[PDB]
Amino acid sequence: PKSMQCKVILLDGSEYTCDVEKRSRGQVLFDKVCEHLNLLEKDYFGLTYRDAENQKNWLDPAKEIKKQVRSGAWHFSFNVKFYPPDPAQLSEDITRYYLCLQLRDDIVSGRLPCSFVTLALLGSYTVQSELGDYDPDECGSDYISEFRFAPNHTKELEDKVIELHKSHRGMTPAEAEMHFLENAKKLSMYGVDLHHAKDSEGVEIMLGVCASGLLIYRDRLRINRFAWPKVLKISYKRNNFYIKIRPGEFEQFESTIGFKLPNHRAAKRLWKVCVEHHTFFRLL
Ligand SMILES: CC(=O)N[C@H]1CNc2ccccc2C1
Repeated sequence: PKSMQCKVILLDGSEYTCDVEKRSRGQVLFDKVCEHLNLLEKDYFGLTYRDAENQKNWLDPAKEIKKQVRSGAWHFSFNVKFYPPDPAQLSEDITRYYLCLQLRDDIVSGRLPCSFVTLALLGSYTVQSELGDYDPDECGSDYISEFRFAPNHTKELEDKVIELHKSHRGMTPAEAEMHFLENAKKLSMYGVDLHHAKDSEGVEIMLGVCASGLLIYRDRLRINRFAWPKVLKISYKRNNFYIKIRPGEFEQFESTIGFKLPNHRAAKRLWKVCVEHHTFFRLL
């Protein structure tokens, strides 16, 4: 029985290596990673892999690994797939912990934009969770944390992290992680998967996929939002992605909004992430 070596980048930046039978479905490798992580609330998470153009793709747990990675290396990342709108509802602290690690990467990467004060407040909870109570002995007036807090670090941000860290004395890691999530969950780009697209007139937009629905970012004055209930049907054809928007009460016909994606694969990817969010958040 021939087995392939899999390498998984974990959310703490460490590598997990295992073997699966070469005809294995994605669920087989995912179950192994989740057992390694002691993760029970697995529904929020998945494995990603990068293709030739270094684009992210979700490993479909129902399909053969080999038919997805195809010509590529069996190299994956462990990631949050469905960001819970209310992380307090999750049953386990260890679930909230992995969600925190994902969000820390969302912030440092700049996928999740954040004000100065929110960067410092999130960083202060991470430090409280990881080092415990503030200790002056470690930090002088010139202190810079090993922790990455932001896409661009400044001495002013490092100082503000410490000032807020002083206020969290006696906070346990679980408690600091819950405060982290209560702040992060309110950010306008929390849990938003962004896709480059063009509208029916060729104007560059972004489409955002999240728990609540689909967002169309046209300009800073113009953001269209379609709550999942308002979306009757999703489709792709060639490089195009279409959504069928319910008629208002007393209207005869649904409206259709079409978008141009860069290529056929980018249209299919957007379609599948929309279908998965629609199913998940319809049941949650
Ligand atoms: C205050 C607000 O606009 N809340 C939700 C409502 N609806 C909605 C629909 C699609 C994507 C995101 C959202 C955010």
